Amino acid sequence: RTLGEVWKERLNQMTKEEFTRYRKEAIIEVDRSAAKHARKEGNVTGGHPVSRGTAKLRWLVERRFLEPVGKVIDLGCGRGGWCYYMATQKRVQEVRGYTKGGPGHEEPQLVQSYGWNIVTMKSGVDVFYRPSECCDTLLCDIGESSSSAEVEEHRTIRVLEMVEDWLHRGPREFCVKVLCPYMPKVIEKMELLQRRYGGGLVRNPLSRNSTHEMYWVSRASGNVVHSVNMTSQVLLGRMEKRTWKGPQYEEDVNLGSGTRAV
Ligand SMILES: Nc1ncnc2c1ncn2[C@@H]1O[C@H](CSCC[C@H](N)C(=O)O)[C@@H](O)[C@H]1O
Repeated sequence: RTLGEVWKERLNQMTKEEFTRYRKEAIIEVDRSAAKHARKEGNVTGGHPVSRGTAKLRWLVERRFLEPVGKVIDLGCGRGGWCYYMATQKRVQEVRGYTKGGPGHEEPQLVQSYGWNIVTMKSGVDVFYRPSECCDTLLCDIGESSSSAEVEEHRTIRVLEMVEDWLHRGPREFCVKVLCPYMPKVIEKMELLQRRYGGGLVRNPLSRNSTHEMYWVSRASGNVVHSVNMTSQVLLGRMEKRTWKGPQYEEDVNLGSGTRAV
């Protein structure tokens, strides 16, 4: 049994109240309050991000785990927090996103933060059937969670196979969400995917403890197994913390407004 597995066995035996407590413990969280009430007054020029997403992506680019350049393609962009954010990046001159859409899933939200003009979001597109395009930096935040790990291991290997095909950039940029990185199939796939496209797994501190996801980013490295086991330790440790502090709230990002020339 991998340490990630005991982590799932444990998680699933918790209660609603202990569950809801565990997930947001000691993690970093942004204050959505402002954006929430900006949406109501129909304020699409406040510079407010459309989701908790953008903030997650920023934390990553800001540590230099990647450097978004040229045409940007986003897989499963939902509201568009990764797209609106990229449109505020120096070397990015076009953002394109694709999402499921339809009942149950989100629909891209059209706002006017800094650079919106450069982004095009198309909904009603199931990425697992869509043939590949050319992009300088690719992104993907897909991974439908389940109470079963065998199931996560699959939905992941699928995504990974869906990604490797879009991977025909050059010494390019990418950030891809890995739903279940602890099951052997995903570790064998990663190990190999690493040998071809470099990069590495990264646990994003903005994630909730109720998920073992990690981000394979082009500008990172490190023995995969090692990378995923360290995290498991963390998630396992946050369950037995005698003293419980809630989540730490950092300020939510502000993209600005207006358009970017030409
Ligand atoms: N096959 C598929 N194709 C496209 N999007 C998919 C998909 N399966 C799941 N998704 C999408 O996965 C998204 C994960 S949420 C990602 C949120 C995004 N970074 C933001 O900032 O808003 C959901 O919005 C869902 O619609």
